[PDB]
Amino acid sequence: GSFVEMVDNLRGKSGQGYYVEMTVGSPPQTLNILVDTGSSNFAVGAAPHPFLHRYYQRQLSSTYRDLRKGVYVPYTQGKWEGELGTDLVSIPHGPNVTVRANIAAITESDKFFINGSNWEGILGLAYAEIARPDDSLEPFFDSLVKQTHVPNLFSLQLCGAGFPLNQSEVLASVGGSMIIGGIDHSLYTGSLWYTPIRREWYYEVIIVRVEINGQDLKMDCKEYNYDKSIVDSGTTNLRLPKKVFEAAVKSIKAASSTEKFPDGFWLGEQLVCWQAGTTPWNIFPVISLYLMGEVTNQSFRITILPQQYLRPVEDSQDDCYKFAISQSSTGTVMGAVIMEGFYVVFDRARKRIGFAVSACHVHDEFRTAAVEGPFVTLDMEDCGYNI
Ligand SMILES: CNc1nc(N2C[C@H]3C(=O)N(C)C(=N)N[C@@]3(c3ccc(C#N)s3)C2)nc(C)c1F
Repeated sequence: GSFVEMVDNLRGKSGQGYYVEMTVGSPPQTLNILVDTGSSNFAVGAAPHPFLHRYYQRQLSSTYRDLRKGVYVPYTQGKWEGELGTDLVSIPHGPNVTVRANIAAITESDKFFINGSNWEGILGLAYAEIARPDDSLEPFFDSLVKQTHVPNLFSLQLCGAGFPLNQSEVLASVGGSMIIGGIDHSLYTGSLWYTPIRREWYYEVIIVRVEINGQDLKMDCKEYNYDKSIVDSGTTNLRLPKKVFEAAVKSIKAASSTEKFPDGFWLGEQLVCWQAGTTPWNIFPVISLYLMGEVTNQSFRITILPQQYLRPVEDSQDDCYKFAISQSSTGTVMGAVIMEGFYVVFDRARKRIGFAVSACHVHDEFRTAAVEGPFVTLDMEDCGYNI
């Protein structure tokens, strides 16, 4: 329905992450926390770091409980290490509940904290299977549902501004909404379409067709989900498996061939700039991903514009962007590129993910993002990868 207390509770941007205010401990210690649907731990800075102006002080919380266990989390781009404990946690612009949750108190880290991101921890919203050290460490959302009457669902509206936000503007701007326990109808237009959650670890889905300006990429659909396809608010880009990225970039270059861009642009390294207001959106194609539907032999599609996959960056008065589609060796990742176009419903109770056109997506007067269906699609289970 309507969850006015939670609408507009996020801040941030796709390159640095979207975060929500949380409190930990007694008396409450306020921290800004990255919303990550690609991990399952609640972890906060708990020791001084050059990029943190605040951190969780366990000795100041009367409700802190030490679990006497360490946790080491190396990942591809960085790492964090900490000490496990539990404490009382609340979300000020959230459900009006306080829960006892696991917290990893980060004591050491490498390339985890981002200079100027304004966040001090991470809220992993995925399932216990991928929690560290193991699946016995109950994730935050599981605790919240177990201890309260909050429904087992959350929804995210990540709002890209469509232009660069400076240090002061990004602190003052609304970055979106995280609706805990419900769906807010003001955040989307048109209908919500649902895709099954294939398996409960990451938010895994199955892509059954890909089009660039309506032209079928025509790959075996297993390639689109090799080795998985996930929905991840903690990734900036739309990331595609190597072979799919090579085919997609060839098609996007062919569609936009009236302008030549350097190799560095297509590699997501180099910015491209145009005179203020003259970005040639129309030369870039729309991209459609068809997802397995809830009904047998039915699919639906989500369509994004270049206003989603060209990420605004500061250079001058030019309008500059980086290409936000990149290669992956770990499957498709529908990152903040995809998510900024849509309101996304993580319906854990019904094992499904819903998509609807976001009320805050960036577009122009000629094209809009879309969520449409149904389409007849056969042998969709064959699109999922095994082993
Ligand atoms: C691999 N298993 C685990 N992986 C992770 N992460 C993988 C990181 C990543 O690479 N992406 C993309 C992501 N979605 N989440 C992470 C972020 C770190 C900083 C971010 C920012 N800004 S996002 C955390 N955490 C735990 C606790 C695991 F167990």
